[PDB]
Amino acid sequence: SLHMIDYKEIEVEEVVGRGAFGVVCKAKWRAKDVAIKQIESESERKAFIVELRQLSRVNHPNIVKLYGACLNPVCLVMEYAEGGSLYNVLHGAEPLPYYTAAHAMSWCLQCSQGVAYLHSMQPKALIHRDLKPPNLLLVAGGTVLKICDFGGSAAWMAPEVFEGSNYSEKCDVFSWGIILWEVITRRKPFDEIGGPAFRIMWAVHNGTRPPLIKNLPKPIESLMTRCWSKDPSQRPSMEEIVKIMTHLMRYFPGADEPLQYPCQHSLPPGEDGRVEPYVDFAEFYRLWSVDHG
Ligand SMILES: CCN1CCN(Cc2ccc(NC(=O)c3ccc(C)c(Oc4ccnc5[nH]ccc45)c3)cc2C(F)(F)F)CC1
Repeated sequence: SLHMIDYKEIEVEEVVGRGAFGVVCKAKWRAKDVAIKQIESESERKAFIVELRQLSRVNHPNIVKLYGACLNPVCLVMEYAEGGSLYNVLHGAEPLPYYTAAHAMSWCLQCSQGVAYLHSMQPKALIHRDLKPPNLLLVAGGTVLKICDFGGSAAWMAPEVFEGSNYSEKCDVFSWGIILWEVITRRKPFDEIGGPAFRIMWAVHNGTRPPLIKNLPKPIESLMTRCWSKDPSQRPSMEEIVKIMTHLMRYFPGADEPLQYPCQHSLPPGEDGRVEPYVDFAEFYRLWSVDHG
């Protein structure tokens, strides 16, 4: 499973942040870039063991990779993802990068691929339960996406979850839908509602959904809204999402192009309950017409 590491071989460089527990630092080990998560209190010891067990089973290109661990002190050593979070790319600090409809779709494809892996694990499936752009890392010039979990999430939370229902892996599907909307519009979902989280939960529980997107292709709108549905059983599985997104990528070439051009990005307030997309689908419609007569 894992490869044990001695803590003296870890050159700790800089602290990245603190999630639910522990602390994440950038570091170097045997002359490779690594991100480490180290324990801080004895209180956290069991939480690490759980996470260490989960990560030792997981091996997928679109999920963060576990190199090894030391047990004194207990510390997880990951392959360092360099490009920062998807949240940062979408909404982070000046200057923001330009990205295409192809990047958007490729990000969401890569996310469905990683979640479908987690949902398919044997003997028991892993559910993410906290899918959102701050938990989605980008690498290789912003072209490759890695799922992770640092441990408010209300804007991406399936209604059955925050209402204390016996939820399933379908909750991840709901989140994926919200993220799809988000990367396409480059807007924060339910940003106008605001206040505390329960105001968003109230809205979504009552059926509120992100506003519809102008000129959005019907095959994409159809997928997106199925994922949003109140009844979990009417949401597609991740495997179906992977399949559909894989087929759709045929009409979205260029996703291997690195993010490099800066972007002065105005957010024109979309009134009348319908917003404009950030990305441009003109090339999709053209490529689609060519194929369909
Ligand atoms: C029901 C609870 N769920 C159960 C299953 N859990 C899965 C689960 C659980 C734990 C994790 N662990 C981490 O991300 C995780 C663990 C350790 C570190 C250092 C970390 O941060 C990085 C790793 C690599 N490069 C980086 N660059 C900057 C920071 C960084 C992330 C990752 C997952 C994932 F979803 F990715 F598979 C998610 C929660």
